[PDB]
Order: sequence, then C-alpha cells, then structure tokens
Amino acid sequence: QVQLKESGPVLVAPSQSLFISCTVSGFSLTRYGVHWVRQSPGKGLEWLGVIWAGGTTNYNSAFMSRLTISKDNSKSQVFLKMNSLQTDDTAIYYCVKAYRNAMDYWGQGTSVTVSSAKTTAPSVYPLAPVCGDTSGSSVTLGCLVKGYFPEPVTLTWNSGSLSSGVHTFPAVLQSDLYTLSSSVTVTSSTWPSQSITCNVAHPASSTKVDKKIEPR
Amino acid sequence: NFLAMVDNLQGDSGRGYYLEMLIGTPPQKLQILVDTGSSNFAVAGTPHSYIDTYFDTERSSTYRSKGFDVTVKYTQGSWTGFVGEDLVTIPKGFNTSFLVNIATIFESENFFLPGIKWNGILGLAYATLAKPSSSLETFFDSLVTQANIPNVFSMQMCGANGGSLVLGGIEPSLYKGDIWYTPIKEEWYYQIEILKLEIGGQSLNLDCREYNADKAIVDSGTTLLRLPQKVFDAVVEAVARASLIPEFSDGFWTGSQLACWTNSETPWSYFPKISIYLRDENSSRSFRITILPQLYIQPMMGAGLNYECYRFGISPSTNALVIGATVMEGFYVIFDRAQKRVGFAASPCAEIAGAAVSEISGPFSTEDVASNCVP
Amino acid sequence: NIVLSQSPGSLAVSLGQRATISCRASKSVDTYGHSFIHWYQQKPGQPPNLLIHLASNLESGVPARFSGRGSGTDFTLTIDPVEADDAATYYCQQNNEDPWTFGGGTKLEIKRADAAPTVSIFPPSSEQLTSGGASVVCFLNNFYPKDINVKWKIDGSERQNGVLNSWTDQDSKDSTYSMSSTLTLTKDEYERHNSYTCEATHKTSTSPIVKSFNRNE
Repeated sequence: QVQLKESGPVLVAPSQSLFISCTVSGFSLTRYGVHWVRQSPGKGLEWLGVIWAGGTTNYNSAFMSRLTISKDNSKSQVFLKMNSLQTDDTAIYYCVKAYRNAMDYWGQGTSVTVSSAKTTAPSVYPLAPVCGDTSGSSVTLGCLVKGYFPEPVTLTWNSGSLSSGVHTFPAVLQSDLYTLSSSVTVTSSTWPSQSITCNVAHPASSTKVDKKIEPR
Repeated sequence: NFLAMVDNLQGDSGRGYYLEMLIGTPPQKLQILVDTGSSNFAVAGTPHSYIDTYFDTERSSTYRSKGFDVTVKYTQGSWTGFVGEDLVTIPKGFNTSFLVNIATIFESENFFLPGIKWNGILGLAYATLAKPSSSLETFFDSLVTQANIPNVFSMQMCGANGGSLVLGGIEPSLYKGDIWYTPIKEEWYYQIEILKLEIGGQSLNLDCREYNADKAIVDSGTTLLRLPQKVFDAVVEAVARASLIPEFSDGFWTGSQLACWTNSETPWSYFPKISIYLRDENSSRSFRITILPQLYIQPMMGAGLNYECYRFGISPSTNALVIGATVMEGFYVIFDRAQKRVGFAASPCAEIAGAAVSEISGPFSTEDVASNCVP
Repeated sequence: NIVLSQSPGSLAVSLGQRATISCRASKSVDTYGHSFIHWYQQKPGQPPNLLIHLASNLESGVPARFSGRGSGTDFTLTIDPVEADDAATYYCQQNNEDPWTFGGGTKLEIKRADAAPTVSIFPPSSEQLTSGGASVVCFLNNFYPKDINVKWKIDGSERQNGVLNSWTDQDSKDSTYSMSSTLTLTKDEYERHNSYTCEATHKTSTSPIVKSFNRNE
C-alpha cells in the first residue's frame, strides 16, 4: 500500500527557512520520482519540483533561486528546503509519487504558515441547547474553537467515533486570530443519555483539549 | 519508355517532389512540383524571394499569349498569372517537345514558401478543377493527345532522395506484390471512398460517412495526412490508447522531450499501425493500406548528427480527408484515369534498415458497411 | 509558462445529467500526437487525484462515467451521469513544457432539490462568560442552494458588527451546505439585554426562520 507523509513546521517566521520531510512507504525511491506541489488560495496549485529515482532534480524556475529538493533512499525520505520565505509561501505542501507521465499518490499535505506572529492556543467552549427548550426528536450540539493561531486545528467528536451528522466549519480569521465551530446532530435517545465530547488538537501549541457537552 | 522515367523526381515530402522541365526556345530549365490535387500548369514568371529562376516569356521564340489571365486558390496559397502556350520537353521522359497551356505567375501569397526547390507546379487532376475553366486543357491531357500515350500515370515517392513519375502507365520494377484498385468516385480531385480507419487493429467506430463527409482524396501536393476534425480526434485518442510512451524519469521530464532520441534508439516500437480501408472495384470487397509508425513519426534533422528529432505527420483539416505524402511515401500509386480507378502497391523503396514501413492486404468484405459511404 | 484556463469557474448540474468542463492551454500541449495534459478531482479536505491521463486515457478504477477529449489547446472533461459523490473541484494540469502547471479549477455543484435550513441557536457557554466574552452561535444546517442570509437581532434590533460567518463545502452524500454564524459581544453588553435572535432568509421561504432565546430565563 502506497503512502506518503509530510512533516513540516506548522509556523515559520519570514526570511527564515522552510524544511519539510516526506516519509514514503509501499514503493521505493530507487524506482520512483517524488514531486512537491503546493496549494494556496492566492496562487492555487503550483508544481515546485521533483527528484527522480536516479537523484536528478528538476525545479519550477520561479523557485529555483531558493528551493532545494533532496532525498535519502536509505531512510525512504524526500526533503524540501526553501529559503527567503515570503508570507505568500503560506500554503498546504504535498509530496506526490511520480506515475507514468503524471502523478498518482499524494500525501495528506502539511500546512505551513509564514508569519512573525506568536502561536496562540484556542479556547474551546461547549455549546449545549437553550436551557428549557422542547426536547425534540433530534438534538444539535456544538463546539466553539476560538482565538487561535496559526491553522490548523483538528476537531473530532467522541474521539472520532461520532461522525454521522457532524458539520465542522472552516476557520475564519478575525483580528489576527482564528475561530471555528462544529455542530453534531443526534437523536433524543442519544443525548444526554450518552456522553458527547468535542476533542480539539492544535499542533502549533502542543495542546489537546476535551470538552464534554453538558445540559445547561 | 517507362524505365527512363524511373527516378525522374527529386525532393522530399516536406516541401515537394518535383520534376525538371525545359520550356520554350531556346529551352529554359525549371523545377516543377508534382501536384495531383490541382489542374493548372504554372511557373514563376517574375523573381521571387524563394525561387532561383523563373520563366521569361520574352526570351522564348515559341511562346504565345492566349489573351487572358487566371487566378488559382489552393487550401493554402494562391497566385495570379498570365495564360499562354509554349513548347515543353521533359528530359527524363519525353525528348520530343509538346505544346501546353502555361500560366506565368507574377503575383502570389503563401505559395512559394521558404525551403522549396521548385519554381512551378504541375496540376495533374481533372479538367473540372482547371482555371479559369475546364476548357483550359490540362498538361496531362495535352500530353496524352500529343504523345499518344495511355491516359494513365503513376507515382512513387522514395523519401520515407527522389522518386518517379511514370507518365503513360506502370513500371513493374517499382513495386512488389499485387496492385489493388479503388474506384474514382468523382473526377475532379482524385476522390476515393474510405470505408474505415483502424488504429493498432481497432476500428474507430465512426459512421463511414465521417471519412468522406467532405471528400477523401489522394494528393501528392499535400505533405501530411490531413483528417477532418472529428476523425483526427478519434485517431489521436486511439493512438494514445494503444501507445506505450516511456514514463517521466531522470533526464526526461516534459512531453516536448519526447521529440529527440540518441544512441540509435527510435520512438517507433512505442506506437501503433494505422490502416485505411478502401472499397475494391468489386463492390462487395475492400482492401487495407497500412502505414507503420516509421511513416507518421517522421525524422527531421539535417545529416551529420548522432541524435534524431521526429514530428507527427498527421494533422487536422476543416473539410477534406487528404491522403498526402505522409501515406503516399508508403506506396506505388497508380492514377488510372482511363479506367476511373486508383491503384496502390507496396513500394520497395519504402524500407528503413531492411524492413517494410507499409503494408497492403485484402480482400475484406463490405457486408457490414453501407453500399455508399460518400454522402 | 504554458497557462491553463478552465471554464466555467463553477457549474451546477442535476443528478443523472451531463457535466462538461473545459480547459484551454495558452500553447499546444501535444507532442507525437499525444496531449501532455491530465485531469484531477479534488474532494474537500483531500489532495487532488488523477482521473484521466494524457487527455483521454481513463485511469484504472475510475468509473466509466468520466471521459476526456481534446487535442492541441482545447480539452474537455465530461461526467455523465453526474452523481452526488462528484461534488468537487476539477483541475487540468499540463507537462508538455516546464514548469508543469495547473489550471485554476472548476467547481462542480450538484443541483439537488431546494431544501430549507435546520436552524439552532446557542447561548454563550458559562466558561466563555467567565473570561468576559460572549459569543452567540447559530447553525443553519443542510440547506440548498448555498445563498442564504442571516440577521442577528438583540431585543428586536438588528446587530451587524462582530458577526463571523463560515460555510461548509457541499456534502458528498446529500448535496447540501451548512453555515455557522457567530455574533461576539462583550460579557457586559451580553448581560445588558434579554432576547437574542438569529433569522435565516433562504429562497425556500418568503418568511425568515427565526430562532431565539431569552437570557437567564
């Protein structure tokens, strides 16, 4: 089974250096090239470069001034190093397996934010229904994740066990901090008979928080 | 004497096969494009950037003005000239001279192009295409009438280094195996009926009317195999499905890079054969002309190098399906005007490193195709 | 750089119908009769994934509903018949010349039956109130089409400042959208008023859907 996994700094200061590794499994770097692609709202998908089986590299010329790709076949790892960072280098960075005359397997991507700003962990607030509202045939609960930086956070309900009827809303940036919310809808027979808890992880700050939803 | 006509053409597909001719008294020597897609004999009559010489009427004692002009338009290119008549000798063919109509070009657009070696054109199609009208007798009709030769000519292109134009018949030394004949559907261009195209043994599944919808013609004046847009797309789609292109890797990281090859390596083994089915003179039967990748993935470079760069010899058309030099280079082609038919035989000169680059085979049945594919 | 321009930016197609999207290259992408351009699907929260290799070769395991056409500079991707799972952004990508480049993408919206939102309102949590902040959250869940308006009212008067809105991507299964709206106030202002209201106007009704609470009731 082919897999690629990026690991990067979630946050890096401008003009500092970006270093991302790609650990691969299910195929060999002695046989296959690996590409680096990034995606941002401002610039969309951009192909950065590739390192082929024999160790040859080809780069997107717009980046050649400051990008180096390398690998270590014996560690099943490919590396990306980019210098002279600008804030529009903020993007999701993917390593991608070569395949025929294109690309097949992508890693999940690692979010890289270029900013001088400090890391701030979120406040996680449980949202229970209005006190005294009618107990209908279903019930919606929520979790509010407020005042963090940078992206991303991961949010689950009941450690990822509860996934039916969940809506997790994209973060929106306000006064240099992010906020996101998630809702989950379950039957009357489910809650509050059962415990329902939002789990929020924010890698940049090393925080992991659980908030049980309690009736008001 | 057909043997004397062997190798009377020079040139290549890319810019034309041409025949040397002597015109007027005393003779002026010109180099004449062989064109089965038009019906006028015309020569440069004034200087042009892309020609070395031209025909000067005032230096020929036998030239006569016919008193009118003419303009001819091709799919690309056009010219305007005066019309007269003069005596022509074909040194490699007919040592007696014969009188022919001649248009002397003084104006042109996109006709004499850089890289050509010809300064005139020999329209070998039917009178119905001649300008200003069909009453301006064609060069070949004058020839047949005056040299009293059969109303037949045949062409072999050896560029797959010249070729041969055999005026008056067939030369046995120029082919191997059998001649297969397809009826001329309409005597203007050499219009023939195409029943099916097959790519690597898979038929395209287009209505056969798609191949003829405008017309399918054999045209020595066209370089490429030219296919109406819908047909072209179906071909290149089938070619992508049947090819086995190398994957990108060290030293090969863009599609453009596929064009050039080193170390005697070639692109040919990666690509499928392409076949055209034509109705035989017996209506219930068809035959197949087949080109290999060697003829449609075409070497480009000047001599003296140890790599080669290739180009695709198939292009889209708006209208016609044109069997141009790409295909004709694989076959001895017989324009049998006397019996309203076109013949094909495999050319012995269509060989690279010993091996055949084209095939002909039949018969096949027409039971599952309409009785007429020309709409 | 070869530039790839995709059109339209967005297309809405009904389930069971045909979708056709276009990619135009600034220069031919063909070499040897082969078109070095490829199509990828990107579902929300996933990387792109190759559907069609060399303009027209369907990738093994991709459903036959997907097909690619074209040569030179003009290419199309056709999905027929469109299914709910097809809600995604599609990208063309060329590598006839370096650098490899991608088109700007086309988002395919599945045009399901119109549906009114399920609306829920949530008072500030006590934990937030302890820290002097007060956010009121309204969820407008599982509606179609995406266009929707939310109005916050405090004691019957409209409030515009301090509202943050976020929409989900179109759901893969039910083809709806959802939207979250959060009005953030100070604790002291929150505690100066009684009734909090979020009103949702959507094309599915002439009258807004109203959800309300009274504080400390």
